[PDB]
Amino acid sequence: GSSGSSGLRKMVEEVFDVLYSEALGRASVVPLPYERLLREPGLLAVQGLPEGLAFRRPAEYDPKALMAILEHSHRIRFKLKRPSSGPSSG
Repeated sequence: GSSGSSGLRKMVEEVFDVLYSEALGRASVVPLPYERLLREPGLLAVQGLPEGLAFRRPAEYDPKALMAILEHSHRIRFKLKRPSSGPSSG
């Protein structure tokens, strides 16, 4: 089918998901239930975020933010309550 088509938020919409799934060590890319993760920060803490921002939906974020997220993404790193996070490769 289809899924997104060039979008600042749509670009990060997957990032957070990927990163999350990466830390989760899953096979498929799962979504990021902010409404939840937000409630409990201890459950999953977001690190390596784009300075001058706050962990929140990719939409809620600002315009330049998303751009700073996709740019700072290289830093963006998820942290699960459980130790030993699945590294990308490096």
